[PDB]
Amino acid sequence: GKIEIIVVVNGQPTQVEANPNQPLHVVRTKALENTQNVAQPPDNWEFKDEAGNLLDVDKKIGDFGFANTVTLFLSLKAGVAG
Amino acid sequence: MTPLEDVRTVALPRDCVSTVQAHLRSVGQQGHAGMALWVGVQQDQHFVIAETVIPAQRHIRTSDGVCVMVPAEELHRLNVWLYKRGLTLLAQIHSHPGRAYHSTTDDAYAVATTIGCLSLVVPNFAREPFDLARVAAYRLDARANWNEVPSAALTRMITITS
Ligand SMILES: [Zn+2]
Repeated sequence: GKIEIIVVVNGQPTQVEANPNQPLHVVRTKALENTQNVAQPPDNWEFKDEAGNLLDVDKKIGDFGFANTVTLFLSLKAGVAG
Repeated sequence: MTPLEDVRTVALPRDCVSTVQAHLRSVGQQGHAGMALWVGVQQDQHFVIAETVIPAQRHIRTSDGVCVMVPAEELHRLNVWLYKRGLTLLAQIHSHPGRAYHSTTDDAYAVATTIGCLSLVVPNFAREPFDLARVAAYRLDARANWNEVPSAALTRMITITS
């Protein structure tokens, strides 16, 4: 009952295997580690689906109604320089 | 495969320097910092910069100065765009009102988030022509620290072509 999620971070995909009872934040941590995206910590990133909706990171993966071949975009909440 | 961390040489088109300079100079005329991004294709230990992106951005006055902020909607747009185009984000570039360095804010909120990415800081609102020996450059390590790349190492790394 594992679910395959392609997570895209700065344009780079990583496939993360997920179980239905895992919150989405579990996949966030894994995708950032897999893609070496470290300059801001995991809580500073958020998920959007292909339709562009912001996803609740605390919701269980099985509750979204993903199809087996889902792509999600994981992007920063904010970028600042000065 | 070869991580971005292991890039040793970078091809930087002069046109991509010009696009950065024009943006930084333009907003600098209003006393504001600007931000630009270099994207391209990684060829293992070489990186070819293909384009400059000027992200949608806002300019806000802080207690000790000015900052440039990129909103969430634009960071999402950039992610999707890089994915569709098969491009990689190598570098961010921003300007300072005076001397160039990486501030504590710069250290904490970078857009170029991958181990091995570069963050270049252009002094004096980019008033003078861009010069790799005069910028302050930093590279992100595996423990999320932005460490200075000395000028001599930066010029060995990056070659500007025409
Ligand atoms: Zn700065």
